[PDB]
Amino acid sequence: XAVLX
Amino acid sequence: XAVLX
Amino acid sequence: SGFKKLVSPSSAVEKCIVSVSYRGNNLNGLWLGDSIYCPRHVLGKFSGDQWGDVLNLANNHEFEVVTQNGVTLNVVSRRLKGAVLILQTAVANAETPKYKFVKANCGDSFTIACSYGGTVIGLYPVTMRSNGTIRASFLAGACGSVGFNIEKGVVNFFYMHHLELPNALHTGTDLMGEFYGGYVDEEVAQRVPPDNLVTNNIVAWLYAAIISVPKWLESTTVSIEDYNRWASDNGFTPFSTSTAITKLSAITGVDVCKLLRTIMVKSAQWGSDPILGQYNFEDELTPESVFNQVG
Amino acid sequence: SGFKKLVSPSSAVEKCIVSVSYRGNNLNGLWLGDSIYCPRHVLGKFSGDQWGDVLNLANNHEFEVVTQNGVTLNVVSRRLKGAVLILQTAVANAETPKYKFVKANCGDSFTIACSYGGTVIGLYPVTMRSNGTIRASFLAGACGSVGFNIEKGVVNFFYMHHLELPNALHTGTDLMGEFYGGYVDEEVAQRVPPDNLVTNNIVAWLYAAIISVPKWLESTTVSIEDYNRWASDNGFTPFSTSTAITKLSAITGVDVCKLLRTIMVKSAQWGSDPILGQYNFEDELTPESVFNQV
Repeated sequence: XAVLX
Repeated sequence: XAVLX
Repeated sequence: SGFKKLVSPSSAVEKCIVSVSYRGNNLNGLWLGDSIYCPRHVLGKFSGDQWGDVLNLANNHEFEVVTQNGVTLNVVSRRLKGAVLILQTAVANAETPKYKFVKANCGDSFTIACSYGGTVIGLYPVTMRSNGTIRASFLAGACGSVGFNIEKGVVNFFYMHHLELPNALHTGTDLMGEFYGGYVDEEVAQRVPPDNLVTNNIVAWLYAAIISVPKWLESTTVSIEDYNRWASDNGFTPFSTSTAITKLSAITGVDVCKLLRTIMVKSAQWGSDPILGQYNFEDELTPESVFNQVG
Repeated sequence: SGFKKLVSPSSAVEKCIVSVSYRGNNLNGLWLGDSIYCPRHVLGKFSGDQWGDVLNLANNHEFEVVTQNGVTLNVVSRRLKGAVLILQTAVANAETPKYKFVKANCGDSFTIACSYGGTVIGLYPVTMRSNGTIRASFLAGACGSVGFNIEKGVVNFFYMHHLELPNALHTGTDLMGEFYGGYVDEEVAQRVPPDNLVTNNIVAWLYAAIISVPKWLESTTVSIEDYNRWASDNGFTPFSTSTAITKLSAITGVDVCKLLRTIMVKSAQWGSDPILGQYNFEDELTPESVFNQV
């Protein structure tokens, strides 16, 4: 779910 | 009324 | 992704802010080229045709202007431009950035370089209200603080702080010396027109709310002509098209007329459905700013 | 007077922001002395112990560091500190300001220098939430953006941006490489504890509401002990003593315990009368900022 910039 | 800074 | 009321970086502007002193009178100034801009009331509390008569009787040597290097600048001439005093300096600001003097229209937002003693202590965004005022934060000695933004490598100066009006309202002039909202630099009762919620920014905020997600969105539309008729009697500024709003409309596929209708309803009775956590319109976030924050 | 959420001027910080690229991955770095700090994920999307091994196999010349002046800074060494990569350069930043790496506590507010390609494009305030996240505004390319403030001539660095969690939440590490909220720099699902409204900031805001002028001000007091007992069960941080709050209480002559009562009452039901134009608590205006604007 998390997105790394 | 109004005030000068 | 995620929306915030941005402020422009301050490095370029900080290099132009100086301190101006006249007979124990202290405030801030803006140094561009060999010109120093500052409120004319640094001379004292006057009215009407008294300024100028006072300026002609003043001497250039009595103007103490210091930079942030501690360098004292020598004044070689003076003139009044509206309610703004312009002091020419012997030496020119070698760090003058590409700039432009712009008059802010209702709804336009920019950055306030809150300054004291020629030093920027903090920054915050403000929006030019319909009644020619801004909801800012200024204490004694903050006069001369400037409002600006940075667009395409150019620093736009829209404002110079002059005075506080009842109910924490602030106003001043553009860098051309003209007072926003037709106020005057005098401590006297001055009528302040009603503040209208900025429809264009509300629309931007609604699109941001949509882009981030609505059950609060209206399906029926209202026409621009009609909305503006309604807006005239309910405390809102008229809606006017903008390339940013157009882009936002294109991005979401949501007709701007539905947002306008939504504003009409929510305005009468908000209800228990919050929009981005609120139960009141946010009107200080612009179409330009929301668009910038999508891509 | 007016109350606003101020941002720190950015002159000092702008001179330290640099562009960092590795194998096509480009983001922002922090240049202080002869060190450059940036997110370790500039190395790629790894996990667990892979990071150290990947860095061991990397070459210093693979790291492209460029200043805003267009100068390339050769890297002479590299190492990991938590989830932050520290690259040493042969050339030092001659414009390094007095600074300090500080960990932000819940409710602490600071300034984000939103950066892209090594350049600061804008600034805005944020508050460290109870769950270790901040509600910011970042797009692809903003990783490495720093959070800071300036106190007594020192630049305090609190944050470096690393990732976006669901519901527009952002998180990263302090400049020591330690993640806030215990999150990790991996694109996997991660649990985010509930966000607790910050009592001390709400109090600061209510004091601001008092100063700017109330019908909404409760007349009874609730003990700090009871409020805290209550807060722990209603999604609010505990009230904790602070000098700024004591001064605000002194300025207005209103006991904080009455503001605490006001919070409990309006938390259950706000009804209406708005406070400073809204029907929801403002949580990111600190006691210090409010006092500073009085």
